[PDB]
Parts: sequence; structure tokens; C-alpha cells
Amino acid sequence: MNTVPFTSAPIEVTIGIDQYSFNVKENQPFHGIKDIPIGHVHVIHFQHADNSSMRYGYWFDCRMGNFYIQYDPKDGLYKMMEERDGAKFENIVHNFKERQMMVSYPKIDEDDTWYNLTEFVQMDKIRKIVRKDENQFSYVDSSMTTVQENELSDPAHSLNYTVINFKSREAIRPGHEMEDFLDKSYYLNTVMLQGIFKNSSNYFGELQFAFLNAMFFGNYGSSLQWHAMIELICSSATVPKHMLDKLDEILYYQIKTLPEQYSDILLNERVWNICLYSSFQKNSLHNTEKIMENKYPELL
Amino acid sequence: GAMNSSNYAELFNNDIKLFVDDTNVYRVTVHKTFEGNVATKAINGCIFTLNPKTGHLFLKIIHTSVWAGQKRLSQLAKWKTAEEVSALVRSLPKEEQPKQIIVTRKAMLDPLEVHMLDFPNIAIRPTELRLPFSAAMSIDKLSDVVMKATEPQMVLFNIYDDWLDRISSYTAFSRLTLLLRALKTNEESAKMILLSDPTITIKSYHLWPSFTDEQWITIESQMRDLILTEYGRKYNV
Ligand SMILES: CC(=O)OCc1ccc(C(=O)O)cc1
Repeated sequence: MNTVPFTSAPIEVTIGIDQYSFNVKENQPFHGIKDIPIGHVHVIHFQHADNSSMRYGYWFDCRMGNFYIQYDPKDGLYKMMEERDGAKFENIVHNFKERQMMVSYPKIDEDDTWYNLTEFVQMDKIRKIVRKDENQFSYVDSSMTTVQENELSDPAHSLNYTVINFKSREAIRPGHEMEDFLDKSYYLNTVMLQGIFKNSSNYFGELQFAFLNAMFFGNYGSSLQWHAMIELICSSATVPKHMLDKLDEILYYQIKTLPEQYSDILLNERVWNICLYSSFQKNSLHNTEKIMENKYPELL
Repeated sequence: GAMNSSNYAELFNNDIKLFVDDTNVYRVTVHKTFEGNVATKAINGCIFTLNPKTGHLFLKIIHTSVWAGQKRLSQLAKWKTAEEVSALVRSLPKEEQPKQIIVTRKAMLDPLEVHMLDFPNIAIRPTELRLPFSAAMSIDKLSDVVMKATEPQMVLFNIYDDWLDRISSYTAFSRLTLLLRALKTNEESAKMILLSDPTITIKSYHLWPSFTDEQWITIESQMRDLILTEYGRKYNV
């Protein structure tokens, strides 16, 4: 398996790895996380105990290199870095375990939750949305704005999500104003799926990444992007059958994983009432509707 | 920022602005069928697009043929209104195009914004002002041109006649909205007030009578009293 070691834990912090989180005290003996699956995509995230402002973290893929965490006392945050000397890294991680100052990832392999939430998320697409070419891992935080938000103030520190805007020339063909506004199928199928994303898997990947950035970091522009990408599908009369069925599964696991105490801040009442009850695809989201009704009846 | 007084005065600044009212676009009569059901029949309508500073009214006549074989006509009417307003703007020289379009019903915002995407510097917005433009069809010469149309048609009027030779545009707008609110509130009595003196006539190229300044003061008084009388009748005050 792979390991993410820490040099130390100088400040008290809540650390998340994928959907799991634990606390570390100030100057606790802690040297990282062990026994995590290689294989795909992960996220390690942080929220400082003495200042819950700025949640931040790093998306990474074990397979792309050896990654570790070191606290930087000048910038005041835990930073991810890459070790290019694999022998040194094996030398550490084969010992720090030997110490047992690391926490294990649990996998009760009945749980497939992480894979259901990240099925379509790929590190190389993350790196296109979060542009920092010199690192193999990608930093996101609670405050980062989207390129689209910026169009309404540092383009380097931004989330380059695909711009979705229902009242824009991209979404509306001249001469089809009412048609394209009331049935977004043109914008979904010709512009987004055939023009920009190439296939539905890449579309779902950005939707899943957006959701996870909203949930893990409380990133508002990510939440906007998640809801937009859902509403575009639901507001289209014409949507491949596979994509609809897959959307229901994707959304079901996202609603299932959402903290119950977080529904006022992560769920947009307007969008969900449209999708589940007033949209072309209402009756195609059977499992999502069932968990929403029983889990969050107040919103609806 | 909200000084009613500043928003109202600011309507008459030199930025070109158009009001758009769509309440008379889709019009129907309601009559009983032979099977005992009830049926609508559409009648000609119009878009009311007014420049409040100059009085220029762009009256686009909506002929009933545009509804033929269409569904969800109340919804379509909003989009048809937006299509025609957009076409109007595109037909105007650049220096005559509005900087703001003010829709009297919020339901017009999305249709117009979508039809106006080619003009990103034209602000589209609603208003908290209650305006009585729905009573435009109480103006006999407007109603006559709408009802006589056999095809789509655009007709230009100056809804202030020659008043701007003598009063301001905010005063003329105030006079206009008073007259239209009176016609909306008690049409037959408002028309009586206007036509009571046969020696004061409507010029062939005007909509309203050729009142002198003092007669307009008297007329305006009688309209205020008409509106207040109706209020009292309605609320038992
Ligand atoms: C006379 C009055 O009380 O209200 C003024 C007012 C309100 C809104 C606007 C506007 O531009 O939307 C203009 C004026």
C-alpha cells in the first residue's frame, strides 16, 4: 500500500483523508497516515483547531509519486511535498510504521463509498482545473474563487471549472432563444458534451470534484458548479439513457455522504426542487429523490 | 439607493430608457361553447414600448395569427414580446438604442435578457413603480389601430401630443400616468371628463384633447377626484 508521512504535527488540527477525519493535538507524536490503497485519487485536508478559518488540502494520486506533509511555520500551514528519492522514502515509511506513530486507513471493504464518490475524478483533469504544473498534487482551499466568479481576483489561485451560464450566447442559439432556454439539450449535448468534455465521464468527473471541494472545504464556487452541472442535465429534455441512470447513482451517494448538519449550506433548495419535481428528468432520479425525501424533507 | 424622488426624477436623465409593458399582448374574450363548455377567442393585442423622456411610443401590433397552432400562449406571449423588443432595438441606429429597458412585469426579465444577449451593455430590469399602462387600450385611437389591423404592424405615436412645448417630461409622464390610472379605474367616467366639452377637440395627429394650460389643471383635478372617489367606493371610506 502507500503511506503519507508527516514530519511532525506542530499545531492542533483536524486532518481528513478521503471521507475519514481524526484530530491531532499540538505537538502530538504523529507521523502520518498508513495503509491507504494506491490505485486512483485521494484528498488530504486540514482545518486548524485554533482557527477554523481556511480549510485547505491537497488532491493526489499515490501512483504519481511519493508524497509527504511538512508544516511550514512561516506560511502557517501543512504543505504537501514530493520526495523524488524513492529509496529514502521507503527507508522512512518502512520505519515510521515500525514506530507506529501513524494512523491507518480502515477499509471495511463492504464500504465502496470513496470509489462511488470519485469514480469519474481523475488527477490529470484536477490539474487542469487547479493549475500548478510544477507539482503533481493540487491545492484547494475554502476561499478559492472560480474563473466564472472572477468574471463578475488572482487568476493563478483560481478554480478553472467549465463556465456554465444559462443566459449566455454559448447556451443560446440565435433564433432558438425560447427553445434553448426552456430546453437546455443543445447546451448540454452539442456545447458541453460534444464540444468541451468529449464524453459524459469527463462531465461527471468535474461534477464529482466540484461536490467534494464544496463538502471538504466549504468552497462556495464549487457548490455553485455542482448545482449548475446537475441543473443543466435535469433541464434538458434529451439526455442519453446511460447518463441519466448514472446521474441517479452519483447523486445518491453524494446525498448519502453529506453531513446532516450541513444541508442549509450545501444544498440549494431552488435547484433541488426543480430537478426532483419540475424538470424534464424528475422521474429519472428515483433513488436520489428517495434519499432526499427521507433524509432532508425540510428542504423540499 | 431609494429616494423615490431621485429614482423618479432620474427616469428623465439623458440616458435613453424604454418602458416595456406586455399586459395587452395576448388578449382574449371568454364565451360559452355549444356543448356547454367555455372557450377563449384571441383578439389583436399590442406591445407598449415607451420612451418616458420624449413620449415616443413604439406600438407593435400583435395580430391574432401569431397564436395560430401555438401552445402555452401566456408563456409564448412573453417570448414574442421579447423577440419584438429585441428586433426594435436592432432596427434603431446605435445612438438611439436604449441604455436601460424597464419591464413592468418581472416575468418579462428572462425572456428579454435572453433575446438581448447581443446587447450586453443594455441593462434589463423591473420596477417597483406601479404603472397603469395596461389601460393603453382605453385610448381610442390606439385601440382603433390595434383592432383594425389585419397583419403584424408597428405604429409610432407621441403619447404626449405637443405637451413638451410647454411642460417637462417628468410633468407630462405624471399627466400621462394620471390619465391612464383614471381610465383604468373608471374608464367611462374618465372618458366623459375628457370629451364633455365638444368645443375642445382632438387634433387629427394627437391622442388627447387640445386643452389650454388652465383646462389641463381642471382636467387633472377631475381625474384625481375620480380616482379618490373610486377608492372610497371600493373600501367603504
Ligand atoms: C413616484 C414614485 O414614487 O416612485 C419612483 C420610482 C420608483 C422606481 C423607479 C424606477 O426607475 O424604477 C422610478 C421611480
